[PDB]
Amino acid sequence: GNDLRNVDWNKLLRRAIEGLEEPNGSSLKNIEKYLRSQSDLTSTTNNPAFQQRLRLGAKRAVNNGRLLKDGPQYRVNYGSLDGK
Repeated sequence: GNDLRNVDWNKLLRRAIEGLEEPNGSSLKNIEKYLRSQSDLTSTTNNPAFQQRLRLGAKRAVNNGRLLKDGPQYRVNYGSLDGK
């Protein structure tokens, strides 16, 4: 992709959450699978740092309250994107 910028992992991560719609949220593996399937952003998905960026971003996202840790699945949390 001609666009070389760091997307808000939360956007792709959370967006992937709604995409799967997996009951009671979805796991990181399933979430990454959906994003990886995507074709428009294939640039990011194909980007090796795709899984790393999502894995690292997801970790912080939870620490910020962006996502919800519910077992092997994670649900989107609007309470506060920034966190706290």
